[PDB]
Amino acid sequence: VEISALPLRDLDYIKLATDQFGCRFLQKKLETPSESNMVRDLMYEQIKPFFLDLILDPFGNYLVQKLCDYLTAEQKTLLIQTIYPNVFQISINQYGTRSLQKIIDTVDNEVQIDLIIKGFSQEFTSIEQVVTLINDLNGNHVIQKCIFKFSPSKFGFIIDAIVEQNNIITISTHKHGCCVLQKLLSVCTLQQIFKISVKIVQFLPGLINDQFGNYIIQFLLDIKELDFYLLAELFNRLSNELCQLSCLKFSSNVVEKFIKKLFRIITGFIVNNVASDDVINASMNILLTTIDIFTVNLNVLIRDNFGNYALQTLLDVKNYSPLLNYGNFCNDFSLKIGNLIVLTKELLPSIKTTSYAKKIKLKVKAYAEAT
RNA sequence: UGUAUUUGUA
Repeated sequence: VEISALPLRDLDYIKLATDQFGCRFLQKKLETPSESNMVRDLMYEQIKPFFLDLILDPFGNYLVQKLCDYLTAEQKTLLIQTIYPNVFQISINQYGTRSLQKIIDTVDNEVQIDLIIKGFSQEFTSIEQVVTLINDLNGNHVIQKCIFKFSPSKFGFIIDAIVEQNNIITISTHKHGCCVLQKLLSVCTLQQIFKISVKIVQFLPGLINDQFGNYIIQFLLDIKELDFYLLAELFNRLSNELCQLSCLKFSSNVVEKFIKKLFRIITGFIVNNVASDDVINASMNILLTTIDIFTVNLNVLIRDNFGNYALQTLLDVKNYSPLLNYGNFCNDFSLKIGNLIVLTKELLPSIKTTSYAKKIKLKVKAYAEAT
């Protein structure tokens, strides 16, 4: 009110910074073209010893963020030089996370990025602390910002934290961690995906029927570059428990996605008469083996609250109609799937009670109409 | 008959 009458040279910037209306006033001044540079430079010299304090402040964080839109490269580098050792403390802070996201979002150069990355390194931030950040209500937004803003060549501290011991569990089975991990996997390098997948496969039993972990397995199954090993690797680890996994709430979805993936690979090959040959040969043997397992365990699966979905997915002629040495396979498939259909039809009166009997009957009928 | 989305910081 009378503050606006004073010359900028005489303002008490640190006091204004932590005050709501003082802070709004400074932001307006930064948005004032005639005075922007001068208020920026004057403010900067007075508030620089308090960079960390302001970043964490309920009102100061708004000033710091605004400042990011106006700071010179020199000014921003000095700011980052001041606070990089404190990135953990900042990231878990409800105000700090907003400040740091903005800072990352407006980096000028590689020097600034490397300083930030240095702060997240083990010199200043422990692996345990990085895991905490990944799962933290506030911190996970900072990790995600790094993931989308920085080159994957900088992802070292994140990869290291994930693959350490059993941290893959701690992260994949967490509400926030599961989402962060998917973001990471969508942009990181193939070799970085491999290192994480090794750990995911190693701890598969603690992931496959987890409420969040199951989404991670499914995410891997959508990465085509993993086909050459992931299919066989997953099936080798799980084949003996395939029926039980099919009958559980969360893992049943993983089974369905796995089966649909097998169908899509094999049919895509046949349409072209596209995945590599070895991916295709592997898929054929697993599908046939899967049909055998579902055939043996048909009585449990058709009756189970979750298993019936996996069964229906395997039975759906929409998934495999082109399938009705590709010559020998297509012949073996038609035989095994036809046998499963007739066994299913025989069982229909035994599940008359269930609400999904008609759906299974329709699929049986659809098979007949196609053959 | 079947699963996740955090942030409306003044």
